[PDB]
Amino acid sequence: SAIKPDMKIKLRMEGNVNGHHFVIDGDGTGKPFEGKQSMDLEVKEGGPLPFAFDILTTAFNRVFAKYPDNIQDYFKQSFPKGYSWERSLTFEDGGICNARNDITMEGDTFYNKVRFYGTNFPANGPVMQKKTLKWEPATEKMYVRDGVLTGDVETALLLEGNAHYRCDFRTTYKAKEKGVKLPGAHFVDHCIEILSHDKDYNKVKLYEHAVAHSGLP
Repeated sequence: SAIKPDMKIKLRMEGNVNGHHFVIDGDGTGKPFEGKQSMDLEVKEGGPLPFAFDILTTAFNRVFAKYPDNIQDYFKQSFPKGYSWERSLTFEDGGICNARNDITMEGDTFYNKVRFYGTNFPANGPVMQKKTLKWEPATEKMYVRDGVLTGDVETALLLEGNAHYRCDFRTTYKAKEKGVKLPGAHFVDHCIEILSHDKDYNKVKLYEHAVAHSGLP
């Protein structure tokens, strides 16, 4: 196994939300076999961000997922060469994001090249007015569509005032190695949490826990 029980994470995100440009660096560690990761994020350019930091957090690696023996782990079998993903986020008020990550490994470290583009957020909506509190825990549905591993999530951001803001995720995942076998359909339960932040979310500590399962107890 190329993947050790303790791995480091290095990340750079560039992107643009409603025309606002930004650059964010990440430094973290995780336990690929326990499904756990955490990381310190720092806004390097375009701070303070004029939108809700929460829209970005799922773009800051399904290698950090606890897979049982009875499900093919596409993510861990993709290393050392790595894999990339492409994701569409569709919000109920017409806000749309496209994100991608190209993930490589050098020794004990995953390197992440992240791009994030958002548009059509209404100026009076909760993203641009910074009204989000968190992502609700969710279940990703994994399946194969036209020979490509696909993950679907239907989930929501909790807002101030006991409201939810609905988002649909679709992610496609591709190994760089031709010949990594596709898994069968399955689920990934995940929970993402901001553990701490400073006044304008220029510095954020982010945590994710993910577990794969076949949908029974």
